[PDB]
Amino acid sequence: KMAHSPPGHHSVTGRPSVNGLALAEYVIYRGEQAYPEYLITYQIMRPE
Amino acid sequence: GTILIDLSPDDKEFQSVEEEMQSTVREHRDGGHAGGIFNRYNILKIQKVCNKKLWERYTHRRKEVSEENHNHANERMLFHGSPFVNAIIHKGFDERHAYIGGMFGAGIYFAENSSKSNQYVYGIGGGTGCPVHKDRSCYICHRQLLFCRVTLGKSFLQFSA
Ligand SMILES: CC(C)[C@H]1Cc2nc(O)c(C#N)cc2CO1
Ligand SMILES: [Zn+2]
Repeated sequence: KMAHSPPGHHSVTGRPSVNGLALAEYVIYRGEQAYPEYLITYQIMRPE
Repeated sequence: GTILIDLSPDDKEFQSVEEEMQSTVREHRDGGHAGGIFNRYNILKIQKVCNKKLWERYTHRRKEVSEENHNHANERMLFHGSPFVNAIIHKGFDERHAYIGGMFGAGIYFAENSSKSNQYVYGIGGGTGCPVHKDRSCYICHRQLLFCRVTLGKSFLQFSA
């Protein structure tokens, strides 16, 4: 029901161009292109 | 078919994953609205996710992509947060886990910043926060993230504002 990657491409790299400390985000359009290797359980911590 | 195996905190593998979590926290432009206010995590558990069927599904696709991209899978480890994490580890990623309103089209999104993926643990925009307290910055409730092997292949570079 879901989109297609650009022709000739298998994914999109979304690279922030304004925030210089922000790292990249990535999009795939086939679920078979990801495998959930680790499950991490955590809390966020309140700054002191 | 999925088995979860606990890693020991004394294990180099545990410590490596924790460091990738902690070292890729950043500040966000929403001031903490979606994912909460924090500079670091308390890591409670790290488990290896094992499913033979799903792994072979992944490697089969990886081989297709690698060969199409002239023998380069362009494989990364990336974070993913989602209300559907429990379904993902048992059934695998599919269209149900995609983001229709995403900046880059209706696909499945992954982050290098752990804190970016943390913004999606309780849904798009953080949803209404944790179930128990309805608090997007809850410091009590336990959260989960996936750290995933992802095949990028030939990746289209989109600069984002
Ligand atoms: C629940 C779905 C709609 C959501 C999950 C999700 N998880 C992430 O870690 C990221 C990132 N980066 C983006 C999205 C967008 O899609
Ligand atoms: Zn809570």
